[PDB]
Amino acid sequence: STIEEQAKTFLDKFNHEAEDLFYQSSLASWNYNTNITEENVQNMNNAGDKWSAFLKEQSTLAQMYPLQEIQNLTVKLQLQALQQNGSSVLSEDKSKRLNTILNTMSTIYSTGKVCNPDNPQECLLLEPGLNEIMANSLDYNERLWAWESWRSEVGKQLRPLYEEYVVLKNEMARANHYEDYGDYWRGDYEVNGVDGYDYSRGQLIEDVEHTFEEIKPLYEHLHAYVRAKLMNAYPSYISPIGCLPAHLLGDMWGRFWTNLYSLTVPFGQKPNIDVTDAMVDQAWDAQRIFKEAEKFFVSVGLPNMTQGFWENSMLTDPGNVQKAVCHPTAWDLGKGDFRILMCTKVTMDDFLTAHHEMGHIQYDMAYAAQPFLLRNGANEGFHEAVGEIMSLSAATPKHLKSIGLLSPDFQEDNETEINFLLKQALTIVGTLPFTYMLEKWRWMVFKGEIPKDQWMKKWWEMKREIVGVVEPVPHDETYCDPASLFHVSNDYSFIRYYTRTLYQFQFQEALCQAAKHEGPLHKCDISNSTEAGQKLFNMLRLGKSEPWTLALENVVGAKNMNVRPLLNYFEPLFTWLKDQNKNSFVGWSTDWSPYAD
Amino acid sequence: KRISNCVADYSVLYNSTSFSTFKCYGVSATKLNDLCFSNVYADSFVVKGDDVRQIAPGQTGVIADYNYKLPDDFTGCVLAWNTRNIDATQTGNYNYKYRSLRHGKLRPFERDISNVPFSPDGKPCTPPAFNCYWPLNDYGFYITNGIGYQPYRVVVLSFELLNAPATVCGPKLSTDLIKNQCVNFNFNGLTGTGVLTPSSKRFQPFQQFGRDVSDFTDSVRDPKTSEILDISPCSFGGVSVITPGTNTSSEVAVLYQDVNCTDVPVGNNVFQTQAGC
Ligand SMILES: *[C@@H]1O[C@H](CO)[C@@H](O)[C@H](O)[C@H]1NC(C)=O
Ligand SMILES: *[C@@H]1O[C@H](CO)[C@@H](O)[C@H](O)[C@H]1NC(C)=O
Ligand SMILES: *[C@@H]1O[C@H](CO)[C@@H](O)[C@H](O)[C@H]1NC(C)=O
Repeated sequence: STIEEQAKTFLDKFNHEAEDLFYQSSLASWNYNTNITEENVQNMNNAGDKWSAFLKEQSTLAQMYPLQEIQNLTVKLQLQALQQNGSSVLSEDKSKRLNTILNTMSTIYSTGKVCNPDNPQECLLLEPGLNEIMANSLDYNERLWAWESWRSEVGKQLRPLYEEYVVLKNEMARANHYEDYGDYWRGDYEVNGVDGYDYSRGQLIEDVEHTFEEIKPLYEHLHAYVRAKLMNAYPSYISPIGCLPAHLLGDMWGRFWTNLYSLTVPFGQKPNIDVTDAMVDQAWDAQRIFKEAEKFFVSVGLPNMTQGFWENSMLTDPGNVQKAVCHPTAWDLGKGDFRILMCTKVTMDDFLTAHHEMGHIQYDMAYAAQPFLLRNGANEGFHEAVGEIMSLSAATPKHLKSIGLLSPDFQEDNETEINFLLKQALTIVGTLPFTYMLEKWRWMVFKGEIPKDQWMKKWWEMKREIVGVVEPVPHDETYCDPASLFHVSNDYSFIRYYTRTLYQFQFQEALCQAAKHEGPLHKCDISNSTEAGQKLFNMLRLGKSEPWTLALENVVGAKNMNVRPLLNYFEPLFTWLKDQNKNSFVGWSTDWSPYAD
Repeated sequence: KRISNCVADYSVLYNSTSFSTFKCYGVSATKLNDLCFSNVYADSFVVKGDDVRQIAPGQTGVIADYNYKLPDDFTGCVLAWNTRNIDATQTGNYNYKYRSLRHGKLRPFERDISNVPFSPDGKPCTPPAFNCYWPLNDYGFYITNGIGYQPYRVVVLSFELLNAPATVCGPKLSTDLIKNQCVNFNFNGLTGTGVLTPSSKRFQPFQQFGRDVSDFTDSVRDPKTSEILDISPCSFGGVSVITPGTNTSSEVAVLYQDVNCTDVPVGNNVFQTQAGC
């Protein structure tokens, strides 16, 4: 009858129709994901386009409802979500031009390959082949050539596309009354009108800078230690006071630093924390790993999994004619259909990834009772943070002792403790400066603090300044290295991983608060105690009905982003880093480079 | 659905169909045979898993309210069983639609099969109009679907007991006969007390209950087996004491003035006389 009653009517019809429509879209997606074939991708763009067009066409009706009339916040956020046109509100030529340029990126970067200079037959793509060698190879020339060729073959093909991309994306942001696409990213945490649970857009930059100022000394010490260990592993290559080459960090761009463990192991004469060999010993398959993950979920208080997951989802690499992608992805589909794609091997990393995606789908099942477009995280980072909570809790020795591997007489000396702390710290720390530099660099590229012919010089200068990484060879304006990364060329922001990392230790402390935790934060396991279960569940289901601020103050009792849980987690390891690097230099020099000498 | 002149025993019910949910809210669940049904309404339908509990007395749901309303007034049973395979398909069975939203809840024992767009303002307009929004949204019923919308087949038997010719009314177990005994008897709802014997009286086939010049019931047909039973009233006598003079002695003897020496409860010796025992 009234404005809000008919708004609720339209939004509930939207729920009851978008349920089936997005379920059909995700069914086509899942058919493509479990079977890569042209018929599957032709199914994928039918219902997916029908879903995007459904959103636009029902936004043309939701925009007729004025937004500044609903006093409530539950349905006002639904109206906000439906009234957001997405990426279809521009001029007719330029909107489709930006879309087809993004599609061209997603094609060329993913299907690109590099070829042997002396043999134009040896050609291989990025994953696998290039990431496995630059994670374990000891050859400078091989890693350097792969690192150069991946950014040469497709980085050039992405540079003019990125040049058009920044302009068209900024035009789209301006058409949606945003400052830039950096402001669009800052607009993901944009709650309004609450007066106390509110959060601005520039405050995202404020918080990121202020909470990375504390990371900077810890990351400086870790960078000093990894440079010393790279001296140990790759002698006569790097300056003792300089930065690090970009092809010695385990991955393509220096994002993940876990692979350095084989060459940055503190005390190798001690039992290994990696339990992949133990998992091979008992001849486990994927099914046993996933069932043990579900059992650990039951132990902390989260429910079992439904029939659809074990009846529909793909769990092992096919290999045969029904070839399919194997990236670990959680899939929210509605109708009780919450799926996971992982081609799982017998690996400890795969065990923690299984826990990661189990946590994602448990989060999805918890918030499944939400309205359809509120069937998502309160913000972007909480999904990833909740997923990583289970990996972080399961990685502790307190969980491996209860798994069944690692016979239950495990010592508690500081040696393996420090080893595990450093092994986790490589990834946890070294992903933060890269996130900071990438997010700020893209923010100011979209904002305009970099002239369009200065992208690479500043990008690598702040790889040196923030991350302490030097490109081994000079780069002209021809290439595009940031666009040669998965998240830049596939429309994904990167600050969500920073939020994941900080909320990860925040939720660690929160879940150890009620779990009668006795030692420091590193040994804490959330297993066998269900109180952490409901303490995380009073998070696990709110969705976008309430802001992340109310949810975060209910979880940890804090109002703003904080990394102090991480600092206290690594503080004994921080002292260990300070003690070990007394014969080396703590810091990095941005003037040194392998091509500058 | 109305059923007639039968038992509806639960044991035979179990073999034909197995109910994941088998609960009578308004009546006894197990004794579906005991209850004497008249104009029973056995209401069969298919709903998603969450809608199974929604359609139940004491719990009001939009799917329940606007499709098949269950207020507390009826006495009835919810019987749900898993029919995911038949009611769902990988392509998706859009056969079933739910009225997720409607102006008002259905009246008791009221049906609406209408597919007309719901009017948020309360004034129905054409389906192409933006203002009118359709209430019937297709079920999400897939083989791939999870328990959230998994199909289940539910029948609610809502009935007004003895509000019509009684039709589903379990025949109780019969203590068929007793011979030459003063007991109580029930000829198919005809209860009395007396001694029962076989009856050598040829009742006209159409009539089953007898009567006498004394106006009492000589005989009546057994319902379970159409054989006639003679009825006689139970023995009643007047105990009368014989004694010599109390001065002469203290011994006595008793006379039962109209019964043979059989039925006396019983004194060492008994002697049957034309008078009595
Ligand atoms: C009732 O059924 C029993 C079982 O066969 C049979 O012996 C009896 O004659 C039947 N009586 C009537 C009246 O149908
Ligand atoms: C009982 O009988 C005795 C002897 O015949 C007699 O003496 C007595 O008076 C009698 N008493 C009565 C109450 O009849
Ligand atoms: C009592 O029983 C005897 C022997 O069975 C029988 O002759 C007599 O008729 C019975 N009494 C009556 C009143 O029928």
